[PDB]
Amino acid sequence: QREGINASARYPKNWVTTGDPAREFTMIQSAPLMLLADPDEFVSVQLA
Amino acid sequence: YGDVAIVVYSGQYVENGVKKNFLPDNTMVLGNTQARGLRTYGCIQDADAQREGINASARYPKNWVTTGDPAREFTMIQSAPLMLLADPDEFVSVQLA
Amino acid sequence: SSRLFRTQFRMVSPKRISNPNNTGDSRNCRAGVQINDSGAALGYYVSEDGYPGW
Amino acid sequence: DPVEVDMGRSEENNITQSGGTEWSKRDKSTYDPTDDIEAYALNASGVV
Amino acid sequence: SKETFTHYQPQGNSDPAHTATAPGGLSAKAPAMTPLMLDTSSRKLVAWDGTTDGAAVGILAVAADQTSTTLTFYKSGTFRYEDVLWPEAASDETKKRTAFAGTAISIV
Amino acid sequence: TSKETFTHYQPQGNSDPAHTATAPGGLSAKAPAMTPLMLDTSSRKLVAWDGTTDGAAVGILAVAADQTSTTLTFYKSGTFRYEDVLWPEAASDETKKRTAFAGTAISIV
Amino acid sequence: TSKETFTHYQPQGNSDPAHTATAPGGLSAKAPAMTPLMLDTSSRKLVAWDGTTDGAAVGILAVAADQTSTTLTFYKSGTFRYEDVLWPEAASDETKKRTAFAGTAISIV
Amino acid sequence: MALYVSPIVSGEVIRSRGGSTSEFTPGYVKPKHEVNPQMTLRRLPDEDP
Repeated sequence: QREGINASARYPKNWVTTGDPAREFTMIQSAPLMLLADPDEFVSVQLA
Repeated sequence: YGDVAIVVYSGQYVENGVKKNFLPDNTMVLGNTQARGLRTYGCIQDADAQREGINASARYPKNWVTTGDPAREFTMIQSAPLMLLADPDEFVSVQLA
Repeated sequence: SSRLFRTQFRMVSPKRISNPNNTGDSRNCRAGVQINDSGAALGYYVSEDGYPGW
Repeated sequence: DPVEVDMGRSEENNITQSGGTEWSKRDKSTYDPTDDIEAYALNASGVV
Repeated sequence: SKETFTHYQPQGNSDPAHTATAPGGLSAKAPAMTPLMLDTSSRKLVAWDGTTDGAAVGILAVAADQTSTTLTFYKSGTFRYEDVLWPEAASDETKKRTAFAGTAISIV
Repeated sequence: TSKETFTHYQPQGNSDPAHTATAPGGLSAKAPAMTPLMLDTSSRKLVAWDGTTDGAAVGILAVAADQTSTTLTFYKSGTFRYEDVLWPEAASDETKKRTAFAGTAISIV
Repeated sequence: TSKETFTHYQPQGNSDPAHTATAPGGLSAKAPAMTPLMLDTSSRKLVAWDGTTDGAAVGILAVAADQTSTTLTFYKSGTFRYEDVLWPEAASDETKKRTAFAGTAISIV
Repeated sequence: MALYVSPIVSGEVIRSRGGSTSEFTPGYVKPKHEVNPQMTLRRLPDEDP
C-alpha cells in the first residue's frame, strides 16, 4: 500500500527479521478472482 | 640461551568480574617457533550474512535497531574460532613446583 | 529485407525497466539492472507494454 | 552444547614436576636446570 | 570527592519492551521498575507482594501514586535481576527469577 | 541400498519472533533440546513438564540440559509445530497437548 | 573427538597363496566374514567352529553368509593373522587357539 | 628394522602403516551488546562541562 503496487498479479517480497535468530521469510501476495461474464455460454454434461 | 629462545609471558584476561593471568603459577613449555598452527574460523551461522555470502569470515560486525515504540540499537559480532595445531607432540608442557 | 538497413531503434519508458516480478534487489541486481564486480552494467530486465494494466 | 577438542597429546608431553625433587627441594647453589631441560626436551618430536 | 557515573541500563536483553495502560488501585508511592500484580478480588492494580505465587502481571514503567487512577507499565521484555526493585517479602532468589514465568516478562 | 532421507529442520511454524530467556531450573534427568517445561509448585524451580497438570506448562526449552545445569534457556514467544515436539508420553490427549501453551506467547500450530 | 583411525586390512599374513573352496553350509546363525568352521559329525555339513572341539575345525569362511545360504566359500590355504579373524569366545587358551588350524594348509601368524 | 629373515624361509609380510583421523568441527562465539539511546541524556565522563 505504501509502494502503490496494490493492484498487480503477484507480489513477492523477501525480507529478514531482526533479532538474534534473524531469519529470512518470503511472501507471495495475490488476490485471484477469476470470473466469466457469460455463464450460460458453457454447458457441462455429466455422462453416465 | 644458546639455541633456544627464552621469553617470559605475563598476559592477563578478565573473567566475569576479576582479572587473572593466562598462565598458572609455574609452567614451562618446550616449543618450536616453526611449528604451524591454525587460526581456523567456521561458517557464520547468520541468515543476514548468508544473504550476501560471508560464510567463511574472521569476524562479522552487525547492527540493527528494534522497531515499535521502544527504540534501541545493538552491536553484534559473530565468529567460530577453532584454534588448532598440526602436531601435539611437538610441544611439551611441564608444571614446575 | 525490404529495406537497406535492418536496424531499428525503439525508445523504452523507464517504468518498463525494473526488477522482474518486483523482486527484492540484491548486491549485483538492482532495479532490474545487472551489476558486475566492477560496477559495469551487464543486463536489463524489461517488461512488455503495461497498457491496459490488465 | 559442551564440546571437546582432544588433539591427541601424549601423556609424556604434559609431565608435571610431581615427586619429591621437583625444583624447590633442590640445592639452589649446586643443582642445575640444564639436565631437566634436556630430559624434558628430548621427547618433543623435533627441535625446539 | 567521588561521584561514580554508572551506565544506566535497565534493559537486559534484545527482546522489545512494550508498554500498556491500566487502571490502578495503588495504595502508596510506586517508583519505576516496580513489579505489580492484579488484585484478586477488586481487579485493581497494586504492587506485587512477593508472597503470592506468580500473581505478578507486569513491571511498572513510570512512577505514580494512589492519586494516579491509571498507570503505564511494561508488558513484554527481559530486565536484569538487580535493577528491578523487589518487595521485601520475597526472600529466595529462585522464586524471584521464576516470578514472571509463563509471561512475556523475564529477568536475567 | 541404504536410503536416507535428508529433511530440513524448522521447529518454527509462524513468522512470529521466538525470544529466549534464562532461568534456574531443578531439572531431574537429561532433557533433550526443545522440551516442554513446568514450574514446581513447591521448589519454585523449573522441571520437565509433566504433561498432566493443566496450565503448568510454562515454556519450551532451548538447549538440552541435565540436573547439573543450573541455568536453563527456553523460548518465551513463538509458534511451533505439533509433530516437531518431544512431548511427555503422559500427555495422551492431542487437544490438551495443543492448547497446553494457551494464554502465553508460546503457541502451537 | 572421535578417533576412527585408518588401518589397512591385511588378513593375509605371509606370501603363501590363498585358495578358496565351495561346500554346502549348515550354519545355524548369521555368519560374518572370517569365521572358523568345522564339519558336522552327523550330517557332514559346515558349522561355525564352537571353539571347544580341538582340531575339528576344517575351513575359514571368506565371504559372510547365513543359514539360508545353501553353500558357501571358505579359504583352504594360506597364512592369516590372529586379530584379523573373528573367533569364538568358548576357546580361551592362547596356544590352543593358535594351533587350532594345525595340520592343514591354514596357518596363524 | 631387519630382525632375522633367514634365506631358507620365506618370512612374513610387514603390515603397512595406517594413519588416524580426528574432527574438531563446531566453533562459535557471539558477543552481542546494546546502546539504549535513552542513556545519551546524561553527560559522559568525557565531554568536559
